[PDB]
Amino acid sequence: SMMKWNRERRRLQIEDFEARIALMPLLQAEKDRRVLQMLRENLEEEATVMKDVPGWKVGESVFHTTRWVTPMMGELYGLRASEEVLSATYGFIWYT
Amino acid sequence: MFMINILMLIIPILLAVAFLTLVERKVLGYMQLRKGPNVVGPYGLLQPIADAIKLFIKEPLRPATSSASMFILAPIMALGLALTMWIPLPMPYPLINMNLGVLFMLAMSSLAVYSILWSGWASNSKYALIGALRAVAQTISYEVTLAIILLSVLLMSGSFTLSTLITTQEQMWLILPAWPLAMMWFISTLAETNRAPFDLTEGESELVSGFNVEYAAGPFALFFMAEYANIIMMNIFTAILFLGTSHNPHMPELYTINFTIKSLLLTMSFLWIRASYPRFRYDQLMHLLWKNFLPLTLALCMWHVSLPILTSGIPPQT
Amino acid sequence: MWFEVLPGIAVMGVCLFIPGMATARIHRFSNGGKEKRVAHYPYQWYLMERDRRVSGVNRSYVSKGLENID
Amino acid sequence: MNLMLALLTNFTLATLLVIIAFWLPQLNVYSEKTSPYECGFDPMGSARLPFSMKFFLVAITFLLFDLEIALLLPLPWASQTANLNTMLTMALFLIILLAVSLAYEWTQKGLEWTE
Amino acid sequence: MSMVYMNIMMAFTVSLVGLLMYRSHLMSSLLCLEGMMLSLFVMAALTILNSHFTLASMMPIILLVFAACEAALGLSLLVMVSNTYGTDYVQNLNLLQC
Amino acid sequence: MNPIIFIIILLTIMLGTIIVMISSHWLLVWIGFEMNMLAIIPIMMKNHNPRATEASTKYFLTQSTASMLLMMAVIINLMFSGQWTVMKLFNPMASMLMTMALAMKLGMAPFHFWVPEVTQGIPLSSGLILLTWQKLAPMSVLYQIFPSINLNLILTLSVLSILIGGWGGLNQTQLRKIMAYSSIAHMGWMTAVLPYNPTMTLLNLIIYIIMTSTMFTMFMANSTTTTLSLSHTWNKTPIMTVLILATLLSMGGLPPLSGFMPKWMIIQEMTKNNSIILPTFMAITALLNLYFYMRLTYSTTLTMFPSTNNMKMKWQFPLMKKMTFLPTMVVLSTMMLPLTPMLSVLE
Amino acid sequence: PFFDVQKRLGVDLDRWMTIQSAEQPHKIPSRCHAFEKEWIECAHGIGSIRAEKECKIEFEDFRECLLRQKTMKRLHAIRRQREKLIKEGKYTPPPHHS
Amino acid sequence: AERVAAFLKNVWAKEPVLVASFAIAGLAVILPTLSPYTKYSLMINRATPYNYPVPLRDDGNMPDVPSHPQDPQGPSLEWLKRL
Amino acid sequence: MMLYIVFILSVIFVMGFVGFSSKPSPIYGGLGLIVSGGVGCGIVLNFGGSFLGLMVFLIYLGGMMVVFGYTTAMATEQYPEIWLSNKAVLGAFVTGLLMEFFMVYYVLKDKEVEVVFEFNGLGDWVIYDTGDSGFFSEEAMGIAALYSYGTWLVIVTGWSLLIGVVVIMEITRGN
Repeated sequence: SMMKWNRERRRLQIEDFEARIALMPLLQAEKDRRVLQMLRENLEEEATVMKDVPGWKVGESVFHTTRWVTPMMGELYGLRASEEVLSATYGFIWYT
Repeated sequence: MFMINILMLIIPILLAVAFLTLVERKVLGYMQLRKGPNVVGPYGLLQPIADAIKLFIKEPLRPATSSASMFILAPIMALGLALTMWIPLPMPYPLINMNLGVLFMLAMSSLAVYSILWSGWASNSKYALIGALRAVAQTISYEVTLAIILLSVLLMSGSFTLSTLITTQEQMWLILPAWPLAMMWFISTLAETNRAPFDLTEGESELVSGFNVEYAAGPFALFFMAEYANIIMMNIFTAILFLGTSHNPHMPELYTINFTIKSLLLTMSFLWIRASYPRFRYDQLMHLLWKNFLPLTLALCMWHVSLPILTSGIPPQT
Repeated sequence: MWFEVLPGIAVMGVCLFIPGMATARIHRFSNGGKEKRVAHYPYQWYLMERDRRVSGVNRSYVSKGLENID
Repeated sequence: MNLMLALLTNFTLATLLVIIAFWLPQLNVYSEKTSPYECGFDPMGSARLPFSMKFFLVAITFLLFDLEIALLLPLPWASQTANLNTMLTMALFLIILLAVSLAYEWTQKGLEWTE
Repeated sequence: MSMVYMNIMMAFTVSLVGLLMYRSHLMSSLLCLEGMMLSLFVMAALTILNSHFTLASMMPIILLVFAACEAALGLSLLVMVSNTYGTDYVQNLNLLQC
Repeated sequence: MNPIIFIIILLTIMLGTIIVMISSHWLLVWIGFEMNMLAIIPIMMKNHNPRATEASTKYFLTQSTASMLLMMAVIINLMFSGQWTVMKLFNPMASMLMTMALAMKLGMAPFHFWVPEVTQGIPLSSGLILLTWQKLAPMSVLYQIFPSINLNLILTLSVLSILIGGWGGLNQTQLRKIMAYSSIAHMGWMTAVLPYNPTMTLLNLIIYIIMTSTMFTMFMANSTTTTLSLSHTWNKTPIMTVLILATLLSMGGLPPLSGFMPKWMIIQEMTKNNSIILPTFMAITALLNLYFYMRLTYSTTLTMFPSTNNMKMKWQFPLMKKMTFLPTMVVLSTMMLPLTPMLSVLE
Repeated sequence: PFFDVQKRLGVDLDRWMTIQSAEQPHKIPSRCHAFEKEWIECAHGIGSIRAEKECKIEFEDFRECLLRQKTMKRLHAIRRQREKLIKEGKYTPPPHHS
Repeated sequence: AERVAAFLKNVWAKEPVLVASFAIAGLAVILPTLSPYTKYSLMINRATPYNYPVPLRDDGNMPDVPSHPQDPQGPSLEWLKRL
Repeated sequence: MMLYIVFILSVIFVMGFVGFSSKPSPIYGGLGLIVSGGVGCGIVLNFGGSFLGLMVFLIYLGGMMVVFGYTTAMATEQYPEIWLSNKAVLGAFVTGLLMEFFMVYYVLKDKEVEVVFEFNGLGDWVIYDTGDSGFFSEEAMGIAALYSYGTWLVIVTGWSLLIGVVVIMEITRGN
């Protein structure tokens, strides 16, 4: 009984993972827009905040390479409220 | 709304513990041709309240030459862990839904041994320390079989989520393909809870004083409540683990009624067993573990690692 | 007689029934009549957080169907 | 947050019951009242409980079996791999090696209490 | 680095100094020895989990397994010392080089 | 113990050292040290006496403290490099932690106090493993991380080891404590040449192991552990006294004996690097080693100490001890100088 | 490896957990996979002496991804000036930063 | 054999727990090497999609790779539905 | 204020270490090490390691540390035992706490402190990964690889544990 029921559960899991693969292109596409939008929302505020400091280059990278480097949590939410940062940092870990 | 849920889980646990003492005294009484409490309130329904008030208005003695800090910590540690082992249980929805719930219940039950060790250590009583070392030796020894047996069953379930055991047993109870593990799990819970015939701690006739000997009044009550909250929790675990209940998302209360009746029957089996058999010697319940169960449990652990593979019946991961 | 133990068993049974009834009814109360979403893996969290931002309100149990599409 | 709140409410209730279990009752303590129970007779000797070797071995034996259990816990997740032959060989290696340890203690009189 | 790494590395240094300054109890020195493993376990997991070094997630377990085994060895010697002099005091271990 | 268990434990000592050598992962190197420490305690606690238990607690406490320091180096290396490969360390702090951890395992000054006392409490057979075999695993790691070791740290530990080893041995009458301080002194030479030519580290290690193994075996043959106990050997096995003289002279570095080969080669490599003061100091200071080696020769070979009457009964029984490889080793430790250019095999 | 038995016998004992960029289960990448892939390729076969000089740029980026030292200093600079103009009131948070 | 009919019956009368332990342990090691269904265990594990099936760039000479998921080319899980 | 849970746990982690590192009587050294072991599980959980965090509670606390207290109770006896331990522990605690206070003070004020290494006071959350959409736990998937990738580790790790049983019986047999 367990053998047949477990094999059915594997067929169900494949069905649930197929649904994920059907949506990953859409979720991936809108993640990139969200991430790039938040970086430009920090580049603009960087220009206004850092304008009298001498030698500052707004949007200067910290890497020698020009390759795209995935930002860390700090770069994205550098200028944002605590509530929207806690969920983006400890939202999953603390969810029951 | 969550803080209300915690109270809806904590208060009824203590009440169930309160009336489990009445049920034990009456079930054993009838198995002994007696009646049991039937004077304090109709059918003894007020006996638990009389005992609770009695204990907490009684003198809380602690010997002067005894570590106060560890003397007080043990009842706190014992009762705090007893209630903590209830938050991940699905009934059918758990208060706190953990991805590793089965593994969280092993960890919490492995800290409860400290309450026994601290109880007899902070008493400066030679007899009390003897009980603690024996009680600790018994407790940790039978944890080995709990962990290995539990791992063996989870090789048919797929994960450590307590709610996935409900999905595993949707077609059939796990007791049918795992009755050898159910037999050894049930007795391992009797010895883990220090119940008969594994209760030499309470067996003063054995010339041994229990670690809960130098405790009176309320602090004795806290040790008692934790012990009886573990009996119910272990039997709740023994039901969710080997006697699965079908979960209908639209009528959750149907699950809870059946799941509660199974919990009571397994919890009333402890009273039944306590009334029928003599005690083990301390060395006989160590051989029962190190020479009978563990050789068999390791054999069955191997079988349940390869049985899902040779039958092509490996459970999912998610 | 033996049926004088049932009154004590009944009280114990009712006490053990409340924890599962309270949790089941409370979750539906706090989640718009549905089960509380379960998220054991980051993919489920991403969708749950997506539903919180695809709701106008800052709640994940408010589901917007085709009526919200263009 | 929910878990950190559940643990706090569990131990606060336990702590509250102890403080009201110590400060509510009427107390009157004298020298014989606050002595260890013993068994009704005066204590024999002024030394603590002597050490027992058999109790140390069982505790150590539990630890070494407990550690090997720490390696067997991830079996449910390991049986999801494509290399089942290697996983099955390694899982049965640990359990057998865990059984060989049990046999060694058994035959060398490690499990006996008949000092 | 990060604020957390300061305290974890600060916790290792505290236990190393504790392990190098014996008071009288050999048991107390072993506790500081097992405090050093705990900080190593936390530091190892922090680096591994943060960097998503997937195959290194088993190293902290291996570190924990062997350290516990050497903890068992340490207690065995501590026990045998007690049976000789009746106490785990370290000032009784001065027969050699004296 | 049971003979089969004794074999199992010995293979675990060897297995641990081999794992440290064939490994490419810092975790496996740490595991080999832990496995090595596990299997060595039972052979030290085999006679079951108070002194042996003390020699094990002191050995356990030092090595365990060294394993943790060696572990903190590995993790600090992981944080700054992100890999576990056994090569140079990518952070100065890890280098200092690992160098000292390996200095504690080897027993180099000022982390040297445990070597004399541990070797005195444990039987002769275990002392041979303690002073010869246990040196291999730490030397393998130093051989691989040497282009990350602070040059002043390793050289400072080398000079102090020669001084402490030479000075400490002058005031000894116990054979197990003379070999302990001698071991400290030779560790200085091996580490002093490590930054310049690591091949000479292996050469001095090989010759040291051969010479030390010859000494312990000849002490075990007559079951001698004190200077006076060894001074009776002329009246039981006179040949064994000549071999001790030949080996003790070699360990002193006196030509034409083999023990001069490593001292000779190290002085060459250090001189090539325009280092003249340090080799001269090391060479001159090594005369302290020769002095307390010479005293044993006076009391063993070159003079006849007072015997005892009961010795008249030992002449009737032969030597039944194994004395394994002793004919071979005592020839490698005394008659190999002409084969000096064979050291290139170690490259 | 002191004794390169693994290379002689063509056996992989512990080389699989040496670096982050190797084959991980389920093809899970690490945070700094790309940077390590550039530093290992730059320094391959040129010995460590040339690597410390002729691959310094690659190892600078890879170190930055591991510890984020230069990224946090810049963010610290942003949060200093930004907080400076909160009492010397000239800057106000935008609606999407609240 | 008598040592087979006397050793087996003697232990079965004095150590029944151990006899069952070695029987169950023995079957764990042996049956997987003989069971016909062990090969289906690997294929189900290898047919469960955890990662995204990253597409290939069609160079024009890959007739074995489907262009659309519903095309009749590529792996088929028909063996699993029957199973 | 809750966004600094890891740093707050790390402070309690250090203070617990100053508890048993000052070496009070072995009874309260274990209590200090138990408390810091639990907080150590708190830090690991908040970085996404649940199996590793739980393994601390199950093995380090319910295992190794239970044996320490078990042995301490019977293999050790208490002589004038108290935190008031001949002024060596009292002055060890203040030095440890005072050292921690200044370090925390200069990291929460200057947001940076240079002691051996360079430390940053922005917050432990600033280094976390942005996120993924994965249907599995990476830490769990990396430990289940022990039986697929780490055959060598299992062989030596299993052998060491087996020998540890053999070694301990020899040491403690006494003859």
